[PDB]
Amino acid sequence: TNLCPFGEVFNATRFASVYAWNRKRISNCVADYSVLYNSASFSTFKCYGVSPTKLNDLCFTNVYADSFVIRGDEVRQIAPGQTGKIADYNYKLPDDFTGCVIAWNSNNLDSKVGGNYNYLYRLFRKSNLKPFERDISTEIYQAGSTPCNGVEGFNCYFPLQSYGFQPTNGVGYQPYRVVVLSFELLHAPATVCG
Amino acid sequence: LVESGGGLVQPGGSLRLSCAASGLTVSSNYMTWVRQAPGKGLEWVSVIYSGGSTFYADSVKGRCTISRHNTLYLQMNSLRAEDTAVYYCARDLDYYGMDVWGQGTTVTV
Amino acid sequence: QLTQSPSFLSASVGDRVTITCRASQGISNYLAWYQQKPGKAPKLLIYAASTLQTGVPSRFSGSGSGTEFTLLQPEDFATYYCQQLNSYPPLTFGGGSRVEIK
Ligand SMILES: *[C@@H]1O[C@H](CO)[C@@H](O)[C@H](O)[C@H]1NC(C)=O
Repeated sequence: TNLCPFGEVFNATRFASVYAWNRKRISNCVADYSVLYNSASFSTFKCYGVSPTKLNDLCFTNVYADSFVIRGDEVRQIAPGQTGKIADYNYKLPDDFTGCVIAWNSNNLDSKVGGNYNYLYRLFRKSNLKPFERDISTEIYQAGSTPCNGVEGFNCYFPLQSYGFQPTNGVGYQPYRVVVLSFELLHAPATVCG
Repeated sequence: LVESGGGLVQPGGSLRLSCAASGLTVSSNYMTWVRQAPGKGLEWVSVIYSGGSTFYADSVKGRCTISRHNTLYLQMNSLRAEDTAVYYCARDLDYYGMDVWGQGTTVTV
Repeated sequence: QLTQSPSFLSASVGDRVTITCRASQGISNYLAWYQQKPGKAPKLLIYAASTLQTGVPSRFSGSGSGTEFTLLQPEDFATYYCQQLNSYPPLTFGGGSRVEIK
């Protein structure tokens, strides 16, 4: 019984920034979601399919993990229909969502003494992302009528902007690790069961 | 720079205000609406995103922001007592702050 | 959260004054400093710490759950505001100490 690898997602070392969220696929194995759920060491565990129990006994053809780190006050953005920086320009869910979201505080692990500047989000973007899209483009933003062509300055800003995760910040500002486990069901051998 | 709009009207009448860009088009910037009551600090009554999503405050939660091309609009029906104040345009750089503002304009019940 | 700033200050001309605002619990980079001269739309001064274009004589910042700025030139008979940056639903402003010169 080759258990599906989840210890290499939730127990990973370096979650990528929210604009370059680490996507992984799970297939051709079995996973015990219930043991992860009943761990209780998770801040939020919100499911938009079925409850943690009954999702074990519904075999699926693929399970996509999407891992990153965001701010506490913006965790409440990660759900279909929400709007904001994350929900528009960094990681947008669809309104037909199946799967669910698992998030927990990682203050100590991810906060530096003076606040780590490793993480980023696309603060500037013309149009919001389509659902599940990715956009890692690092071109300087085109703010208004006049271009500047790669010279960072007025009316054209480097869209990516960092996080000041000081180890003293308010809990709404301390980083939280987030993983979206999106199930999917297709016309194929369902190789992810319980 | 920017531009002002209509002034004092009746109570709970269809209040409306407008704004205009000067050298920076309104399709790509976090446009705003900030309100200062006469004899009070500042507020924040609306923000309009580049993608189109809008946000309002607790008070004046029924306000309707808008965007088009470069004639920014804000509207409201329940022009209650708090509506008597001055309002300002501003483009936001959420890490760099409320940048250049309009001249602002006043309205009263 | 809520932000509380100092009261009004009566200062002497050509003297460096200091204003401060303490935040509820933790901001550490998300505070901006603004100038409102009476009858005029307010003008920003300060990012987390940096300064934009003009206030070179009135730039100072020390932000960790309680920030403070330091500004002198007798053309500062106006009011100073602190706006906390990323609280997306409310864009809460400070109590806004005003300075007079004497
Ligand atoms: C991560 O490791 C801890 C202890 O080693 C364990 O309690 C937890 O279940 C692990 N998580 C996963 C997803 O394997």
